[PDB]
Amino acid sequence: GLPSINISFKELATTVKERSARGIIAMVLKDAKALGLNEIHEKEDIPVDLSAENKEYINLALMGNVNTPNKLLVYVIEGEADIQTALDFLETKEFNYLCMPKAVEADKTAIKNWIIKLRDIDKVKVKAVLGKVVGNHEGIINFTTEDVLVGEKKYSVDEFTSRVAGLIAGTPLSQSVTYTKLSDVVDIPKMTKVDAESRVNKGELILIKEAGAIRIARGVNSLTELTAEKGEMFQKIKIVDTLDIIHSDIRKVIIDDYIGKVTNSYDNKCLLIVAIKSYLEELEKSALIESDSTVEIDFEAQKSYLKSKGVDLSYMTLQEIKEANTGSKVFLKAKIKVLDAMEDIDLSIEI
Amino acid sequence: QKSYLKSKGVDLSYMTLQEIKEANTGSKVFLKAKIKVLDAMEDIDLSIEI
Amino acid sequence: QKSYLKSKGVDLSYMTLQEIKEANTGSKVFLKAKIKVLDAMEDIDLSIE
Amino acid sequence: NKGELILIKEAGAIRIARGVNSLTELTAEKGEMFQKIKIVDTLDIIHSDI
Amino acid sequence: VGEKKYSVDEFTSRVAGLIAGTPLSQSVTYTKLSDVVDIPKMTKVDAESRVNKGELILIKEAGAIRIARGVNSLTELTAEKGEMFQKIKIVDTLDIIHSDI
Repeated sequence: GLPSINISFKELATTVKERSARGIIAMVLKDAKALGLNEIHEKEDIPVDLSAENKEYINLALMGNVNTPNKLLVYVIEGEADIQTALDFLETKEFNYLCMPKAVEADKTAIKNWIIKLRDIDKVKVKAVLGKVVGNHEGIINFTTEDVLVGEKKYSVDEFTSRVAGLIAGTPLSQSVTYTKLSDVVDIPKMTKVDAESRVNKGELILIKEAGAIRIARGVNSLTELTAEKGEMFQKIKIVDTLDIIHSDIRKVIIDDYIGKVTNSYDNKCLLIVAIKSYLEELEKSALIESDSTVEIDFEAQKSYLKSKGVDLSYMTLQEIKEANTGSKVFLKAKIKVLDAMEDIDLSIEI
Repeated sequence: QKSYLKSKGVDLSYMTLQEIKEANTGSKVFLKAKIKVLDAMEDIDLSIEI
Repeated sequence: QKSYLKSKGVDLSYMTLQEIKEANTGSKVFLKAKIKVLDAMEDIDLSIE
Repeated sequence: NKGELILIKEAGAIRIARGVNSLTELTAEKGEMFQKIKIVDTLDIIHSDI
Repeated sequence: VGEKKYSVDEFTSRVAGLIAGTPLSQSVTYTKLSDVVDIPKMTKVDAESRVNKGELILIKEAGAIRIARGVNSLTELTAEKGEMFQKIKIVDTLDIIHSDI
């Protein structure tokens, strides 16, 4: 081998571990022209296949309260079998928000059932917005406001649900959608504030005329019934959003790193603990959640595993129990602190 | 070792445990195989809390 | 240097990282450098108050 | 914006518009600073000198 | 060399004299040959192959005819021989030390 000196000449571009994509929009609507998804990523691009109502839907989704939504995906197919192809394409590619302008209540129910099925089995934390659904889940979003007049124009309920979904996709996690003004909307039907609070208690999201402006009453989820241990924070789409983001990021990093390639070890247990601690530190630095507390081994789960193995729990150190081999299984325990948004302010003046 | 002492016919009694262990083994060799086998991480359980 | 050691098979443990630099490189040199070429503007755009 | 070099009539004279490279497609490692011939020139000079 | 055909042994003698004039500090690799005017054209892949063979050949480098390698004629090196033994420069100081001792 002759000695050939060589010098490297390449760029050093800062590398940041990119997390799960958020803010992407899954838009689907039936059309008879150029069947197939449109993947409209460039801003304000309307293919000639899409109709005038489709154009309006794209425009509504494109604008956001704070920022334009990061990615927009629009699907086109004939009106037949909309639910089947929508399910297939959503399983094909992940998303954050979804709305069907022409879904019948049966189609909406099927959408809700599929979404909750994924969120409960596939652990795919995704959200959808629907016009009139009394579903008892939080992933779905219900917006029961009709006769909406936006820009001196009557809009269908699904049109404004799409507009609000695009706005929320444009809403950063720092802000909350409560009390958000709507300049484009010109008028809403008159209704009593008592009924507005009643609908808020129902969890339905409605517009409100506040401070001489049409605004969003609440960011409450469509989840009408909350169990005792559910808590009030679970009623907020903002609070559950960061939980879903954290779940997706943890699942992604686990699939990337901790499956197959690596091996069980109490040392490897500690390394995984350190990695999760660093991730929680990143979340705290994001300031979206306070996250004071830390992670640890699930001691009770390890005890259950040892009992299932038939090993007598007596006559070894508790530290030995913690560091005892878990086989392929892994058990851990953590706890987090979630930060919230400002919605109620009370002060007392003293004379 | 006891099996091979039985094969050689040497008594269990009156001979020390070490003496029985250190007795002649002839051409035969006897070993006890016990180890710890390590497993790869395939599934992880954790419970974050509010 | 670490890659050259692994090619040689000498273990990286139980010596100081400085010894790696002091170690023979087999008639080879391994270096690193930082650069930044000045990039400047053709036409401008500023702000006023 | 096509990566071409052209002449225009500007500032009461005929001058070029940009000093970018003929390379239309600059990769991630090349980028904007590699779009310019002025920078690749000095990189080549330093490489040759070293 | 100098606009003149030379026998292989003539240039081996020239190179031997050059090496005798080469101090131990320097290495004969990549040494320019001003007197040589032209060498037959040949592929760099073949040059590296001959380097692997250990054969020493001229090379046209940086617009100049230069020595490709100072590798020894020893084609086959055992496992414990090592790469340094392939170099005439490295074995030269060992031979000098042996002779002095």
